Amino acid sequence: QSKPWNRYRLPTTLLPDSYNVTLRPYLTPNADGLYIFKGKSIVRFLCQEPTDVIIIHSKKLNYTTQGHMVVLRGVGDSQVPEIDRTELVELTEYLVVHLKGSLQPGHMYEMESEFQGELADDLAGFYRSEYMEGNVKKVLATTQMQSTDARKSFPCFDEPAMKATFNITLIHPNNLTALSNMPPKGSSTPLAEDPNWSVTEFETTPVMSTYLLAYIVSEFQSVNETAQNGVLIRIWARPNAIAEGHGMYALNVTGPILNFFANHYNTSYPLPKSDQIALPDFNAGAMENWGLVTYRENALLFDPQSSSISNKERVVTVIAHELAHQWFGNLVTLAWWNDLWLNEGFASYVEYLGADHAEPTWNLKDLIVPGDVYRVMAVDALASSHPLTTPAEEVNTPAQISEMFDSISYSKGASVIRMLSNFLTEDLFKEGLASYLHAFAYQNTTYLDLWEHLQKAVDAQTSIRLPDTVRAIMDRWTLQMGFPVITVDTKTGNISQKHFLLDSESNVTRSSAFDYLWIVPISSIKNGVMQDHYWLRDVSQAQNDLFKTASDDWVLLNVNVTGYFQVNYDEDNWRMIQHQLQTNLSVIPVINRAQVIYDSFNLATAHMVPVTLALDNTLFLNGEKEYMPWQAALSSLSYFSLMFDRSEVYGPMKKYLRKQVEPLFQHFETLTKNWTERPENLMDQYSEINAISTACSNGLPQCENLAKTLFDQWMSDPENNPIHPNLRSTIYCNAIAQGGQDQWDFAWGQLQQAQLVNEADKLRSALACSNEVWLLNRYLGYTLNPDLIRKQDATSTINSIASNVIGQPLAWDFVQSNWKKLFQDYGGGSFSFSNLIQGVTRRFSSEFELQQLEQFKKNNMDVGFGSGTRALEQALEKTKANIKWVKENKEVVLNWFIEHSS
Ligand SMILES: *[C@@H]1O[C@H](CO)[C@@H](O[C@@H]2O[C@H](CO)[C@@H](O[C@@H]3O[C@H](CO)[C@@H](O)[C@H](O)[C@H]3NC(C)=O)[C@H](O)[C@H]2NC(C)=O)[C@H](O)[C@H]1NC(C)=O
Ligand SMILES: *[C@@H]1O[C@H](CO)[C@@H](O[C@@H]2O[C@H](CO)[C@@H](O[C@@H]3O[C@H](CO)[C@@H](O)[C@H](O)[C@H]3NC(C)=O)[C@H](O)[C@H]2NC(C)=O)[C@H](O)[C@H]1NC(C)=O
Ligand SMILES: *[C@@H]1O[C@H](CO)[C@@H](O[C@@H]2O[C@H](CO)[C@@H](O[C@@H]3O[C@H](CO)[C@@H](O)[C@H](O)[C@H]3NC(C)=O)[C@H](O)[C@H]2NC(C)=O)[C@H](O)[C@H]1NC(C)=O
Ligand SMILES: *[C@@H]1O[C@H](CO)[C@@H](O[C@@H]2O[C@H](CO)[C@@H](O)[C@H](O)[C@H]2NC(C)=O)[C@H](O)[C@H]1NC(C)=O
Ligand SMILES: *[C@@H]1O[C@H](CO)[C@@H](O[C@@H]2O[C@H](CO)[C@@H](O)[C@H](O)[C@H]2NC(C)=O)[C@H](O)[C@H]1NC(C)=O
Ligand SMILES: *[C@@H]1O[C@H](CO)[C@@H](O[C@@H]2O[C@H](CO)[C@@H](O)[C@H](O)[C@H]2NC(C)=O)[C@H](O)[C@H]1NC(C)=O
Ligand SMILES: *[C@@H]1O[C@H](CO)[C@@H](O[C@@H]2O[C@H](CO)[C@@H](O)[C@H](O)[C@H]2NC(C)=O)[C@H](O)[C@H]1NC(C)=O
Ligand SMILES: *[C@@H]1O[C@H](CO)[C@@H](O[C@@H]2O[C@H](CO)[C@@H](O)[C@H](O)[C@H]2NC(C)=O)[C@H](O)[C@H]1NC(C)=O
Ligand SMILES: *[C@@H]1O[C@H](CO)[C@@H](O[C@@H]2O[C@H](CO)[C@@H](O)[C@H](O)[C@H]2NC(C)=O)[C@H](O)[C@H]1NC(C)=O
Ligand SMILES: *[C@@H]1O[C@H](CO)[C@@H](O)[C@H](O)[C@H]1NC(C)=O
Ligand SMILES: *[C@@H]1O[C@H](CO)[C@@H](O)[C@H](O)[C@H]1NC(C)=O
Ligand SMILES: N[C@@H](CC(=O)O)C(=O)O
Ligand SMILES: [Zn+2]
Repeated sequence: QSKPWNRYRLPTTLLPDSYNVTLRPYLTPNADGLYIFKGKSIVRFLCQEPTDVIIIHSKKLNYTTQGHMVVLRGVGDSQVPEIDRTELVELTEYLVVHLKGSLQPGHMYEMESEFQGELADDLAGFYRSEYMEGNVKKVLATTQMQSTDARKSFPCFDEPAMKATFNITLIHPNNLTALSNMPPKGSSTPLAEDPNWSVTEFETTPVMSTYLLAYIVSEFQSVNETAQNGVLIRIWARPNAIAEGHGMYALNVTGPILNFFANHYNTSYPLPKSDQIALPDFNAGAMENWGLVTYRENALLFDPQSSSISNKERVVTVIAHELAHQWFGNLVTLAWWNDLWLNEGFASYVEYLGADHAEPTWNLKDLIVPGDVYRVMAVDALASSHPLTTPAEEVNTPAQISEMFDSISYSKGASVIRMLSNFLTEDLFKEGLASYLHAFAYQNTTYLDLWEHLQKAVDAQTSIRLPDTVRAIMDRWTLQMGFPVITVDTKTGNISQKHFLLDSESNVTRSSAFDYLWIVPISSIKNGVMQDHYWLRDVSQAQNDLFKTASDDWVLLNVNVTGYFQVNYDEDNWRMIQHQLQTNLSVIPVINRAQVIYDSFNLATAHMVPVTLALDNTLFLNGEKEYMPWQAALSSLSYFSLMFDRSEVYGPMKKYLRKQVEPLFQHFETLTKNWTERPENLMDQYSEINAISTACSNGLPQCENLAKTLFDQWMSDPENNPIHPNLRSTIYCNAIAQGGQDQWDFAWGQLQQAQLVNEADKLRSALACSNEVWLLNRYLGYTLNPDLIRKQDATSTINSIASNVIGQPLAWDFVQSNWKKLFQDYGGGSFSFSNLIQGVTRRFSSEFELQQLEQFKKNNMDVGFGSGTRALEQALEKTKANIKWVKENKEVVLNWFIEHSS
């Protein structure tokens, strides 16, 4: 029998009731350069089953407790056994307390410890974050427990189902503010031992998981609102950020979002207050700590003067995402990390709903389709994908837990939950969701519990009828990887499903309990009129007259792409859809206008339609005003540009795209009143952004003229930038491309003096658009200078230069030559050799370029490749796939573009 302290999962013999935790960060280094924090904790736990060992999580903590590493007491009049010894077991991250007798069922115990750890700049546990305010380097103390780092801050039963209440106290410099999950109990009091420090106690948390604790000590300030029901809302940030008003947008949307969710969930916001804090360089992006949500600055803050509308959209949706969790995930918590997909999937879906409430004119709900659905299908249409579900007993180690946090969990999770709500109807979905939240509040669940409560709601009504149980249906979508292509022969109405793979030669080796058959909800529209809903059962082939069509009629499946699948038709039906989009595109919903483009390019990749059919599906775009279908085209074609932009194919490609986008350019020229005023709603603003991007990058002279005029205007008056933030990336890029060292040097100056990261990013990126070899090389020569280019930006800047057809060889030459610099920067901060390699080799599509990559590899005899080792193999493999794709497609594609470019 194995010793329990060598098992990764905690015993269930002991369960925590409540913790006191007092943490004291020292924000002044100890002069060997070391920052520490000190802590003291008491955990009260209950014995469920007799045991003579206490096993609790501890990670990178030194114990200074008097006697053993802990002191153990009985609660009330319980006796306690004597401690034999305490030991730390590093591998399974345990503090192990061996006793001289057994704890007794039903008795409670208190275990007290004193400890310290490094306050490292490592974004894990209780950690430090360094940033600049004017001349001074500032340091704050903050937390990130997700997933298994609570134990790095204090000893705890660090699994999500083992919930307890927490009484947090912070000891901090008396001029800093302390924040935690809950409000402070009252005013801070001086630390008696040293009144330069103050003590801030917080109110007891609800019963909650350790991974959701947070506590922060900083100089931060806030903007505030008190909601109608007394809930205090604050946005926290650097003093200078607050004074500039950068917190206002987040404050604006937070109250409406909380309101939306309380109603959506049929459950009151379960806390007295809501803090959200913008942290500089918080690399984890955001974290849903209950009552104190952390964000990277650029995710939470918004500067109206310099920020694009896409920035605004990022803020409202990330807020909606994190706040969603304040019920789903935090109030009701998934019992184990194998079900992370339900938590993160759910939030990734409802973030659109919450944000839509905040910005109801923006049509934000549509964006899940490009943003999650088609995004994740790119990776879920591979043989190397994996099911949403993982057996709980395969997920044990902190590394295994971290692997749960991927595209499949978030984006496919979101996609399938969205499908589920749609086929249930939202009213029904909300009923079951409410039922589930009420039943399990302050406890833990599996995804089976949600299905069960949804089934209850289905069973409690007569209007929605399903072909099987909620569980049986969702099993198809959760227990096996991938999704089907649904193919329709409209001559007969025969409809079929098969597991969709982009690589039609791929072998799937992952077996499925269902033989890769799904139970598929299929909506359809015929001649622009909604049809009865249909379910495809778990069969390869079926027939329904719903999908049978006359010779003039057309049918289209999966309205708004609510279903997690792609659709193919016979060629005749494709043509009728094409004629429709040619003649009155309004008849087909805008999302489906995009779908036709998305699906057909994937189908073409998979050899299920010819590539010319996918291209034909772009022909209608010359009359398309809306964002999504154009985005579908541009996303699908970016690979074509990547493969062909050094080839004879490019001329006709540019020409075709100029033809298509010109009318849209003209449309916006008039609509915007000579570009003086942006379109009102988000989608049209996005469409304008892309139309100007597409026009300019494909050499529409009108756009080229506009870019030069605005950049000239800016250069004559540097303090008054005349370019609207929406348009900056294109206008900067195109204008530097047309210009020489005057435009480049000016933008360089602007970059050096930029105070905002997103404006800096745009400049850095546009600078790569120069058409002068000497400028691009000189620029490369800067990328390794941390005085001129931030290290964290070096590989990014190199990639942007690689992106320039002219900068391709220069960047490639630069990376090969300075490869001897992994052994400066696999020790001096990561880099991402991996993302650098992929970017610079992305274009490679010939035998000759492969012979080059192979020759570059023969620097194996030392330095190696670091964190980018594996991505070098991927480059070699991707190049082979590129060589084969270009040989298959070059002739067909060239002659299509020639034929259609006038
Ligand atoms: C976890 O932390 C809690 C908060 O500090 C502890 O509860 C507090 O204990 C204090 C002292 O033990 C009590 O404060 C005062 O102490 C004097 C001692 O001179 C007592 O007479 C009084 O009971 C008390 N004064 C008042 C006005 O109540 C607090 O009562 C008490 N705070 C509470 C209950 O909210 C917990 O004991 C601690 N848990 C463990 C297991 O140690
Ligand atoms: C938790 O305890 C650890 C083990 O006791 C500490 O790790 C040790 O830190 C020591 C002091 O910081 C290091 O010892 C030496 O430090 C002196 C001056 O401080 C130097 O002369 C030496 O260069 C250095 N020793 C060596 C061998 O280079 C130890 O390196 C180190 N020991 C281990 C086993 O890691 C932690 O610092 C302590 N952490 C906290 C937060 O309290
Ligand atoms: C948080 O919400 C606030 C209230 O809704 C917004 O405050 C609004 O800012 C708008 C943009 O600055 C102002 O609109 C126009 O501002 C120009 C300034 O020169 C004026 O010409 C217009 O008269 C004015 N619009 C109208 C309709 O009068 C609003 O004045 C102002 N609204 C209110 C109620 O104060 C914030 O913009 C918003 N913060 C963010 C970052 O979105
Ligand atoms: C954290 O603080 C809370 C609130 O003061 C403590 O809750 C008290 O628990 C004691 C003994 O368990 C009860 O007699 C009181 O009724 C509780 N008060 C409330 C309002 O619930 C809790 O015990 C503290 N946790 C620890 C570990 O000491
Ligand atoms: C909190 O108090 C400390 C010490 O009085 C201040 O920290 C000093 O700030 C000055 C700039 O005014 C720096 O030159 C010193 O090096 C800082 N000392 C340390 C140890 O960092 C701090 O500015 C005060 N903060 C607030 C918000 O009042
Ligand atoms: C949760 O939903 C319930 C049930 O739909 C809400 O209760 C209804 O509230 C309306 C408000 O006018 C009443 O007319 C209905 O009669 C109520 N129905 C029942 C069964 O009580 C309830 O308000 C919601 N609760 C929260 C906290 O959001
Ligand atoms: C994990 O959640 C389950 C519920 O899904 C908790 O079990 C419930 O506990 C409450 C309060 O003791 C009881 O009223 C219910 O009868 C229980 N339901 C069950 C056992 O199915 C369970 O306590 C949680 N696990 C931990 C370790 O806290
Ligand atoms: C549509 O599906 C039907 C089957 O449901 C196919 O018709 C069958 O084809 C086989 C060919 O060997 C015949 O032996 C069966 O008797 C046919 N069943 C009939 C006519 O009811 C038909 O080929 C399919 N058409 C397609 C996919 O275009
Ligand atoms: C397909 O999605 C579109 C949005 O792209 C939906 O259109 C919205 O419909 C709701 C209610 O019908 C309106 O409140 C919105 O104003 C509509 N927006 C637009 C831009 O039309 C449409 O309802 C969806 N279709 C189906 C069948 O679900
Ligand atoms: C998969 O197996 C078949 C052998 O029948 C082969 O066509 C193919 O080359 C194998 N591997 C891949 C990646 O296609
Ligand atoms: C195109 O169809 C839309 C909606 O289906 C309709 O309202 C409009 O009249 C049609 N336009 C023309 C020119 O027929
Ligand atoms: N739970 C977090 C993960 C993290 O903080 O990295 C998110 O999905 O934003
Ligand atoms: Zn999340």
